[PDB]
Amino acid sequence: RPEWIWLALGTALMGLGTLYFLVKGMGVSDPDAKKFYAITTLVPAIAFTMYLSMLLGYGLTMVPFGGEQNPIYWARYADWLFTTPLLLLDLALLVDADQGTILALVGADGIMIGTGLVGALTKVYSYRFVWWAISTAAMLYILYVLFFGFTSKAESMRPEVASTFKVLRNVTVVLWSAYPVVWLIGSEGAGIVPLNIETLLFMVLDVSAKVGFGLILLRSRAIF
Ligand SMILES: CCCCCCCC(=O)Nc1c(I)c(C(=O)O)c(I)c(C(=O)O)c1I
Ligand SMILES: CCCCCCCC(=O)Nc1c(I)c(C(=O)O)c(I)c(C(=O)O)c1I
Ligand SMILES: *C/C=C(C)/C=C/C=C(C)/C=C/C1=C(C)CCCC1(C)C
Ligand SMILES: CCCCCCCCCCCCCCCC
Ligand SMILES: CCCCCCCCCCCC
Ligand SMILES: CCCCCCCCCCCC
Ligand SMILES: CCCCCCCCCCCC
Ligand SMILES: CCCCCCCCCCCC
Ligand SMILES: CCCCCCCCCC
Ligand SMILES: CCCCCCCCCC
Ligand SMILES: CCCCCCCCCC
Ligand SMILES: CCCCCCCCC
Ligand SMILES: CCCCCCCCC
Ligand SMILES: CCCCCCC
Ligand SMILES: CCCCCCC
Repeated sequence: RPEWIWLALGTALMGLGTLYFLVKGMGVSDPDAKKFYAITTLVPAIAFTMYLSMLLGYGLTMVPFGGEQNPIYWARYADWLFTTPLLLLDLALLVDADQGTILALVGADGIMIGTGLVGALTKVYSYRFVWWAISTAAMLYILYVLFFGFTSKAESMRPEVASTFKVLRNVTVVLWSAYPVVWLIGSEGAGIVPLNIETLLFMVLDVSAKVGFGLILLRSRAIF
């Protein structure tokens, strides 16, 4: 498993991210700031667990398609199922989205992760991409709401909140956009990019989307 090295680096980075966020979060009195610490510390914690699992050889299965037996890390989806809605929740609390909007985003997010997982396990090569397409559409719905809906909500907040939302929004659009592409070209889809490089890419994306995101949010005045 040549990809072990990037599973190890991702473990170490998620672990350090979590530790740092926990230490800083434990020293914070502001009640608002605390909620953001709690949600955000959980994100790399969950990622650390799943990265550790995969490093130790769990959450990997073989799926036949295209006449080969292909290795699929399904533990990624167990991670993303819980971490992606928590990141959305961070953004929704920053802009005070309402409840129905939160429910719509969390549900689209569930569809995105669940259909992606189904696509990753599908044995008929062609139908894999049907699932991929549905998952991507759910994703684009989320991105639309974040870009159009949340930006409008953020503009009723003080500028320092609006500014922080924008940076986090822009990070999110750019980082989340790349995931369906990686999947399409990697070992789950077209099989062009081998598993090791793909594991590197998902590791860079995961650390950036979780620890990078967290560092921006948790160091800003916006959460106090
Ligand atoms: C791989 C992730 C790359 C995406 C970069 C996101 C940070 C950002 O929004 N930068 C930025 C900032 I900070 C700022 C800023 O300084 O507030 C602004 I204004 C803008 C803009 O709209 O031009 C931008 I773009
Ligand atoms: C990808 C990880 C690297 C990001 C490190 C900078 C994070 C940051 O919040 N910077 C920052 C600055 I510089 C500044 C600044 O201009 O000093 C401010 I004000 C805020 C804020 O409170 O909104 C923030 I958040
Ligand atoms: C920490 C992880 C983050 C922010 C992960 C985000 C992951 C996605 C946006 C994944 C999206 C996918 C698609 C849109 C289609 C193909 C399947 C996925 C699950 C890779
Ligand atoms: C008539 C208003 C609805 C228009 C629907 C747009 C559908 C396609 C959007 C998919 C892409 C959203 C990208 C988000 C920008 C970051
Ligand atoms: C109180 C705010 C700081 C973070 C709270 C902990 C949230 C759960 C993460 C525990 C990981 C070990
Ligand atoms: C008013 C809120 C409606 C929620 C819409 C969920 C959209 C699901 C994504 C479509 C993927 C096929
Ligand atoms: C294929 C992706 C569908 C995106 C459709 C956007 C729905 C409008 C919601 C309004 C929120 C700003
Ligand atoms: C079989 C090993 C050689 C192929 C290397 C493919 C790397 C493509 C990376 C594209 C990055 C997005
Ligand atoms: C063969 C070398 C094994 C080392 C494993 C270390 C991974 C943990 C992250 C620091
Ligand atoms: C600070 C890190 C807390 C997470 C430890 C949980 C380990 C679960 C093993 C799968
Ligand atoms: C496909 C790799 C995407 C590259 C962006 C990584 C930069 C992270 C800084 C927050
Ligand atoms: C001890 C700080 C850990 C943060 C990891 C940095 C990742 C930057 C993208
Ligand atoms: C969410 C609706 C599922 C439609 C899937 C069609 C299956 C084709 C293989
Ligand atoms: C070890 C470097 C981390 C800086 C945070 C304050 C100790
Ligand atoms: C990835 C860009 C970080 C900018 C932080 C400024 C608040």
